[PDB]
Amino acid sequence: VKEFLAKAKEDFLKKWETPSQNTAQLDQFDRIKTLGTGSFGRVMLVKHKESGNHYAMKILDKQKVVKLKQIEHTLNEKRILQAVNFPFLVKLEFSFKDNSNLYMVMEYVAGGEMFSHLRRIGRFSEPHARFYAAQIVLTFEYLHSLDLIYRDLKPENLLIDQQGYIQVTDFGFAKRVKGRTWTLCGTPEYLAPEIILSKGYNKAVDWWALGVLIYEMAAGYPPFFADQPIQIYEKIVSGKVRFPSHFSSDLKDLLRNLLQVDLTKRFGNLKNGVNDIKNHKWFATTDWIAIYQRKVEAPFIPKFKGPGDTSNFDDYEEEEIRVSINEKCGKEFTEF
Amino acid sequence: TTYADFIASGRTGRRASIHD
Ligand SMILES: Nc1ncnc2c1ncn2[C@@H]1O[C@H](COP(=O)(O)OP(=O)(O)O)[C@@H](O)[C@H]1O
Ligand SMILES: [Sr+2]
Ligand SMILES: [Sr+2]
Repeated sequence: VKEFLAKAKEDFLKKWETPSQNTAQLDQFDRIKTLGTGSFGRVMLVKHKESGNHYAMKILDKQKVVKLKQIEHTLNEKRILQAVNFPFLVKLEFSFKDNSNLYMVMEYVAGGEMFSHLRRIGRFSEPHARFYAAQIVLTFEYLHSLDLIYRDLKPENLLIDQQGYIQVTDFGFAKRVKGRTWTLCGTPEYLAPEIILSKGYNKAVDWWALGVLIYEMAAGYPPFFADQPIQIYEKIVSGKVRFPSHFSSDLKDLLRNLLQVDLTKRFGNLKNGVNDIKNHKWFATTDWIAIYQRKVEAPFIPKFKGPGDTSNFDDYEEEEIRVSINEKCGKEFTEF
Repeated sequence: TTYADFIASGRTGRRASIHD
């Protein structure tokens, strides 16, 4: 446990120091459909010819990454994702690049985004939200022990697997840092106030992000919302939050301790660290070892109609991968 | 209700990250 992370941090350090490269090639896979589109690329369901396995391929257009000045962030994403190993973190299977793009082939989580189920059902009950929250708690403890800050927690980045457990995806803003960083990045509704105020920040922002997640899951809507981000920012730094009348007092107390503007008082960032969170009353019935071992029975199991089934993902406009005859930005992505 | 106001807002769909 306190020594489980010992071994863990050892495997990470080797892969962090000397990262894997070019472990596959584009012609080994048959592209099937888009699962999710994004800023500089997309994610498609692909099928590995030699094994018959399905995977999720993230495709990043090098030229676009450079234009939006996300070179460092992108290298971070791959370097970290290939080195981490946790039951609730998506597994990176292969990575490679070509003249035009960067590719990351991960395990395929068929259950879809937590976001989709959350918006469809409306909100989750407390024990259901607790189930998911417990998983993030252990993942952040794992990640922070390796000096990594996540910075992008949100239902859109959480996928439900065949067992009903969650897999954290998208390490676009993940970063290994000892001390504090200054990048304004993340998603508006989940940004901690110290990010907005440009004060320089640390791992505490992730615990803030957790308070927002738990709030959204249970309420069905985020604590701070409005039509325009700037309006959202204004709300966050005020810290003034109201709770649905159906929230248990135990939940309200945990959220007041996570959604605390004063880092000096924010749970997770205190002398007891994560334990202030793990020992909270709302988590009294939660058996952490059973969660980690994934033996607890998930409260929600997505419908699965065989592998390669994308029923749990909305549809998107298909595009054809374009590969130039000329190498683009080769020197910038040398380490990828 | 708060829910009513949220559902009427323009940020009910998938939320994109910011880079700044
Ligand atoms: N391993 C995966 N399995 C299934 N779907 C995935 C996987 N990874 C990503 N996706 C889908 O693609 C979407 C975008 O992936 P993401 O990494 O967040 O891309 P981006 O950096 O462009 O936002 C996700 O929200 C999810 O719907
Ligand atoms: Sr994303
Ligand atoms: Sr991203």
